[PDB]
Amino acid sequence: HHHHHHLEVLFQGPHMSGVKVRREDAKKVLELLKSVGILDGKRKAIRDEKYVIFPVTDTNIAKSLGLEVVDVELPMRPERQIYKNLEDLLPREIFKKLGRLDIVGDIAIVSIPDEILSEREVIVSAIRKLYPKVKVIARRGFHSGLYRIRELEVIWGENRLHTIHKENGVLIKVDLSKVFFNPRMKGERYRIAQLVNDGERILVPFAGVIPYPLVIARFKNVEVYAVEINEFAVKLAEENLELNRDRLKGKIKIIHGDVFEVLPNLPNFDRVVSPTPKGVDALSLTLSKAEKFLHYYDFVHESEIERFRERVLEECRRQGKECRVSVRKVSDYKPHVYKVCADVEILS
Repeated sequence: HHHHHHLEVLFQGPHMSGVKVRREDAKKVLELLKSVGILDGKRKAIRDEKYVIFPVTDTNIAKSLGLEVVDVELPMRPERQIYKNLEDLLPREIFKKLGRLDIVGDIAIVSIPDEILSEREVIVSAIRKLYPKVKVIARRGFHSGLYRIRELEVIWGENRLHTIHKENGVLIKVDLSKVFFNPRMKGERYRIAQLVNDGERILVPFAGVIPYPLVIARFKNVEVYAVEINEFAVKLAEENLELNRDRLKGKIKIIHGDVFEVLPNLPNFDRVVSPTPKGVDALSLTLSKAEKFLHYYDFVHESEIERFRERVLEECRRQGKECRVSVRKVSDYKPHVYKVCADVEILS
């Protein structure tokens, strides 16, 4: 005959019990159950208004932990994964308070207000499920300093904020701990790239790690001057120029400097593209460098859009330019605030 401690593992059926705990104890108990090693990963936990039931693999150990054992038929864990949005994976009360989620390379960046920080672990879980390939999850603060670096804290995965982001056929090395970069601008950067004609000389102030010059030069044989004050951003921009050298039709000239110092010393350009830092007014200067087109990005309250257009026109007249000015909503920034672009066509 066999030893009992050998036979005890032979039962072929599924586990059919769980523990019933008060919701206020749930997290505690979950931890306990994992630590003791009797948490059944094959079934879902469930809840009602007062209680949670966790599936367990050993009801005797469970009783030895002082937990109420119940016999229930619990849902099997999903094998297939049809979720497509974050909201599919989170309670609405938690999802609604999350900020925008961004993917940069293999880094996920999300805003988590203090009052749902307590739900961090489910949030991470959700993100990891929605994006199996991300290696880093960072919580988003706000921008700081002249270089407009975003406050970020790694809350899951590798302890790093550098990656290579793919966009519009180019490779963009970023280090989010040292530079500003917005993946959401992909569309814009494609759009302008299509608008540009071969033979143009183009100026991009506030160029960052030059994603705009890169996309433009990717699709058009043009010369692009890029001006950026952040030397870390400049470094990464040089590395990006090298990384994409074989797939660019156009040429890019990187200038490390202060836009407001550099631009008055430059010749003028066919087209100027100004991804202006939020709150900075560079309209006069950037327009002053444009001969045919200006694309001037700004952030404007929806009650101020018309005023914004009026002010652009005013500056056009002040510089003695005859212009067509078109304002586009580029994205929803805050409630009642838009990231906008003034397309200025200078008439001849």
